[PDB]
Amino acid sequence: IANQPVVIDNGSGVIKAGFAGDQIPKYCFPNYVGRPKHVRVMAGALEGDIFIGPKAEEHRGLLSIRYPMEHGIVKDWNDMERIWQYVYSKDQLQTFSEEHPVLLTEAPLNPRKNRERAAEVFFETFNVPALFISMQAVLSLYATGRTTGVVLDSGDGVTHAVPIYEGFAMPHSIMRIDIAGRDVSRFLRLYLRKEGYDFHSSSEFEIVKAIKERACYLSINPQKDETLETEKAQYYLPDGSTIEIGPSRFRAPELLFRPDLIGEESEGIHEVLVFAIQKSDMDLRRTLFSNIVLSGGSTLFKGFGDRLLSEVKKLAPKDVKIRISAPQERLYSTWIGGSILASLDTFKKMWVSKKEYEEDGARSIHRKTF
Amino acid sequence: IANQPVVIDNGSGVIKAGFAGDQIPKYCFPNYVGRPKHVRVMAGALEGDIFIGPKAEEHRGLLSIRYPMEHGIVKDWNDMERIWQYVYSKDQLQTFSEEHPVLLTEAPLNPRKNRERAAEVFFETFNVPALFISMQAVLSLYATGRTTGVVLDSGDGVTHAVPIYEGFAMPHSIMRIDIAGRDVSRFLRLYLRKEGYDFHSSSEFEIVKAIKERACYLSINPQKDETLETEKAQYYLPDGSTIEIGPSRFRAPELLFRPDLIGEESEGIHEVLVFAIQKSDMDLRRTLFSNIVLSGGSTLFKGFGDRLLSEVKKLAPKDVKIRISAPQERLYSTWIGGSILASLDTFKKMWVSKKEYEEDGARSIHRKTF
Amino acid sequence: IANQPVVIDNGSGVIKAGFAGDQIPKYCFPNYVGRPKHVRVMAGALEGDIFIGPKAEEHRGLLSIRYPMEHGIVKDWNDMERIWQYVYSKDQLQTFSEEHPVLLTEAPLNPRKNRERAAEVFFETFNVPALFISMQAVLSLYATGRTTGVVLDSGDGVTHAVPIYEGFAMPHSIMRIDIAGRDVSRFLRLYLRKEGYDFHSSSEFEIVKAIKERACYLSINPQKDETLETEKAQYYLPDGSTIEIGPSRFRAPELLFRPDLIGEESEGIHEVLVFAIQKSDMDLRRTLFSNIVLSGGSTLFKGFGDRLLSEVKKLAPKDVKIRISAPQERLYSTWIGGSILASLDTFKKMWVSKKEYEEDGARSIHRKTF
Amino acid sequence: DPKYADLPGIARNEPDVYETSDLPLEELTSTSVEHIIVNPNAAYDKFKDKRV
Ligand SMILES: Nc1ncnc2c1ncn2[C@@H]1O[C@H](COP(=O)(O)OP(=O)(O)O)[C@@H](O)[C@H]1O
Ligand SMILES: Nc1ncnc2c1ncn2[C@@H]1O[C@H](COP(=O)(O)OP(=O)(O)O)[C@@H](O)[C@H]1O
Ligand SMILES: Nc1ncnc2c1ncn2[C@@H]1O[C@H](COP(=O)(O)OP(=O)(O)O)[C@@H](O)[C@H]1O
Repeated sequence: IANQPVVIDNGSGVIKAGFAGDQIPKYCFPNYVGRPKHVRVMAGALEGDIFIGPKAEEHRGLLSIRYPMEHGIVKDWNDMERIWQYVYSKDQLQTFSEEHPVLLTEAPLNPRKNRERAAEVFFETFNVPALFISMQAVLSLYATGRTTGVVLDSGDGVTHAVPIYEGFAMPHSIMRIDIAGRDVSRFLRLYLRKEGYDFHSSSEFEIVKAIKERACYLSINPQKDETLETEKAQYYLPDGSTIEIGPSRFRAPELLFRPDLIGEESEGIHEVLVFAIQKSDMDLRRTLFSNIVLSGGSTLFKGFGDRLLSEVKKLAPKDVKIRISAPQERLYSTWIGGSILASLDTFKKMWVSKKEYEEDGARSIHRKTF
Repeated sequence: IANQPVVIDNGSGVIKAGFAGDQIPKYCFPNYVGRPKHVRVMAGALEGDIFIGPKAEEHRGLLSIRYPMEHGIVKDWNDMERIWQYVYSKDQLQTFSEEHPVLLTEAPLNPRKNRERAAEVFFETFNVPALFISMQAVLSLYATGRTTGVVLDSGDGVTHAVPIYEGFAMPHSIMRIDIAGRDVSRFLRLYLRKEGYDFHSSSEFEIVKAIKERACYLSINPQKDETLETEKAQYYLPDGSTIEIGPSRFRAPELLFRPDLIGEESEGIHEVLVFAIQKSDMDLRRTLFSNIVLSGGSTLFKGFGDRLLSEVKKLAPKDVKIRISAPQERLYSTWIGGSILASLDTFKKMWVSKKEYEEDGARSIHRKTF
Repeated sequence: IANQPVVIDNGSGVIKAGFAGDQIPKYCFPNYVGRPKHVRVMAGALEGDIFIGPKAEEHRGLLSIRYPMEHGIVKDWNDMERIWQYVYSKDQLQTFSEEHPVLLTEAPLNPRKNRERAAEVFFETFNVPALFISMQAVLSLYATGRTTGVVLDSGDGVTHAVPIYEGFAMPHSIMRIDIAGRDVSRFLRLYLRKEGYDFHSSSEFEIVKAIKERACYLSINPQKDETLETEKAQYYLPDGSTIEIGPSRFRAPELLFRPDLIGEESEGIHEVLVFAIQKSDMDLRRTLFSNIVLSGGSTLFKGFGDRLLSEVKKLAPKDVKIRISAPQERLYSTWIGGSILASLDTFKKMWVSKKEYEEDGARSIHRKTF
Repeated sequence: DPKYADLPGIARNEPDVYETSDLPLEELTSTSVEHIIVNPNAAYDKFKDKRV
């Protein structure tokens, strides 16, 4: 039993899912569980106590948002189960959890328990015929045509760099920091508090995200705009208020390039990529510097390509050609790659059957992790 | 040439003052502005149209009290000019602002406009020779004489925690919520309105504050005590009547540990302390859980720290010694520490001189924030 | 001038110092320069702002940690100068760096620039009258009183093996691989990130080192335990928390015997010893296999010698008597032997005086070092 | 309380500090290594006059 496998991009910021073979993900709703805050008095009000996706995006003010997944690691399994049930619901897919194979992506270097419990959910609550867990790097290469490259994705929760050369991944060169879009939004919130605009509710946190996506850019230099103390561009709120920002629409996204601002010694996104390339073999440097792929929604900031180029250019050895392929589907690259992989027939050999898991368990998943 | 500096300790509800090198803040008065409500008719009435200080308390029923500093952010600069002039008036200090340095105190994570406008006030209206805006946690550590500690203060309008280990502050583990004494007073006003007592007048809010400061305690088990219909203790008035408070004398201070009662989703005071410690390093947690120092006015409720110990035990890891050290000078700890800080020798170089402000401007005070 | 010489025993992870004649190195401290991360506020806090020694161990969390010597090669000369000054400071030796000859130690096959610059430091900054750089194998042999025997040591950064037959060092029979305890700690951190316990801070890495030094054992059967299930023994962090290590507690020290886990074509410690013996003559292999003196820090794992005898018997020819001796204080073997050697009478001719360095320079060091 | 009685809100009748209950290598002994005693004095007595 199988017909058009269900590709699921289990991303901590937005979950993208659809069937295999689909050129575009049909359902991309955010990854949060919306529960109400205000008591229902009037009969005939909204129904249910769990709002997911399109409903929890229109009635946002009424809700309190609880992100299930944080930094690519599930916290409340109940919430993820409900989101997956929402995916198979009538408003999203109208399918059963027993008639289609499931390709669910995962960030690299996640703990084993995520793989175990994810398969337990998909094999116990859902009676999925076939489950395959992948990497969120290979899929971007699939959806971009290339087979050799450095996948530098920056989702909403975890950024990493995976150097893949001619279809071979070099796992020891994988660098991974847990500082992405969430931290940028949260740090933007702290900058608004320093600029006098507080936000504390969970429903207003998405307004901070809205500010980030609609008004944040990246300066090519960290000090040519720092002491300049530029203009204060206004930005309207959903009610009709007014927010002028100034030194936060560029100071907040520099958290990716230097996480010392958040008070955490780590490496910046540029050091993540450069260290992932330098940890690889001596002969493979030029091909990895000329094949850099971007993915993830955090790689959509204005001036992000120029900053990434200049930082790598400072860290790479002289005269090495640095090409950064930046497709227009950075949000859906991993999903499109999933739709490609599940549309092949080698995927049939790559998944895990139900009886395979029943006779073995978690061991079968760690066996076919790559 | 320099003189004995003035420690103008701010506050959202009470503004303390006094010269450096002292041991008791000799001039304390509430931070509110009172102007007459009624019509002056007789010849020989009170004169001034603005009453600040003990005179305002002497004629509460004649003045429309209004606080100009809400949640640590100055909302009325003109009223603050009047208040600071009253500090330098012939009733509290009898000195000139041109002959003394100022040690102003601010809550952490305040908007930059407060610091900049405070600079313009103390350097354009008052021709102060030198100003130094400091924090409030460090000052309480100076007052207690310690070097390490988690200062958990709770002013009239801002509760915050700043973990400091061996004289080093961690600017990323600072929690700050705008839910404190004034908001608990407003919540108690709401419960007295639910019990059958009106207190809609702003001058009557002081009576509500007196009720809070005199007949309110923190129950250890909240709902277990809520089910038991207490004796309904009777409290007097500045009128001579009698009010039966009842159950609204223990669940009114529960707002500090449960911000859900005000309908605002945020953390509790215990969660502020625990999260401020957990957001710090790993090797710095036993010492921070040990040295827990309280401050602020709102930490004077009956059984405050006892419930704090219970909640901290519910959140701290197992078998860790906790010492909530609450001195008897919790109200004036920040002023005592300001006297100790300004009475040192390095304070001469800690401030910002008037010439420095004339040269740079706001940039100078922004550089010396800590 | 020839006073009690100073026997400085370098180490990539734990330095060892002390005068010549002491049976135990009285002044031992880790080899890392710690400097604070957080902003200092309270005047009268810790001073110097560059912590080296026990102060760096007492306030680990407060400061950042960066090692100046990696794989026996000094990467930052400024930090090593500060460390050597700390060795001569008021907290370790309280003596002048000019009234004593210095006996330094180095791992074999190190680059010549380290020897050059190290003697440049000890003869230019410190005005030492005589320096004598030497290996570690010879010193451990002076400590054990023997004159023969292959010396195998697994320090924090260098795992080498130098065979000596009655005082005749065979330079071409020396095997050295840079796969040691620091890399085992790093591989352990990688497995913990694969567990969920993601330690990532620099000052947090010492906790991983403590876990390695405490809850780690080497199973005799490699794949039998490497593929089965664990028991998940719990461990207490300094936070007061609890960590379930599990399967990584035995797979983390396996790196020493098979560097394929980290992705590096090299040899295990057993292959290092076997090849270092086999590279010698044919009339010495019996005496070398019958005399193996272990030393070095990482040769303290539970179940280490067992696996060495198993691997060596699989590699060495049959019916060959294999013995493995080791000293009691394995961590201070080389230093003790250095104290013995420096306390002799031939040491007057063994060193390199200051006038010798002024005449020739680096060439004299390279000549008299062998 | 020498100078801490004059202030209006200094709280008393409550304890100051709120505490909680104050309550309280093997490879050297293995079998595959013939562990040796170092004894630096004996080694110095051995290498006392062996000149170079
Ligand atoms: N146009 C944009 N510009 C900048 N950032 C964006 C934009 N659109 C989305 N983002 C950020 O990127 C995130 C997109 O999530 P994504 O990168 O897909 O996370 P994941 O890969 O885990 O699904 C959003 O949460 C938001 O933080
Ligand atoms: N004895 C008391 N018991 C309980 N609450 C008190 C007491 N005294 C003051 N408060 C509360 O503390 C507030 C004053 O705290 P304070 O430390 O002055 O704040 P700030 O310094 O920020 O102005 C008052 O508004 C009152 O609500
Ligand atoms: N009980 C233990 N188990 C495993 N390793 C240990 C143990 N105790 C110490 N070590 C290791 O010993 C090392 C110290 O070796 P060291 O004597 O510094 O070598 P060197 O002096 O050549 O640097 C540390 O890196 C630590 O990893």
